[PDB]
Amino acid sequence: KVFERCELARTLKRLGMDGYRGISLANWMCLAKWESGYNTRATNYNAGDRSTDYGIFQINSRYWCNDGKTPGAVNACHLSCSALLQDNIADAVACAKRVVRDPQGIRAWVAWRNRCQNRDVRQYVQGCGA
Repeated sequence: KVFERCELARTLKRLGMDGYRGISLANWMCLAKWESGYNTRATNYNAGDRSTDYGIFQINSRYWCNDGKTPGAVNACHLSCSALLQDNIADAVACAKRVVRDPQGIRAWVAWRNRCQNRDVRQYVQGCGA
């Protein structure tokens, strides 16, 4: 499913993402925007290391979810990567929460550093009533 901006903003707030481990809602919005375009079925195979990014937050199979074909991988979220491709984003959110519980926090996603860090991200949540 492709979420509309404010729809996603309100959904994430309801799932408790606002301020989770110090990360504001607008930052999560910026991340979802640049990672998937707010699309839950987005997948990206990385030919370089044989891992695949899944879902709205493009979570990587090498550490977070199990897809069986990624070599020397772990499954920290204890989820099949299939779970990160559902229209209902509850599992993707629970896994995103697990990712930021690691020392790097939101920095675990390089796209966040490139397109969100130190920028005015208010625009991603303006007018959404979230």
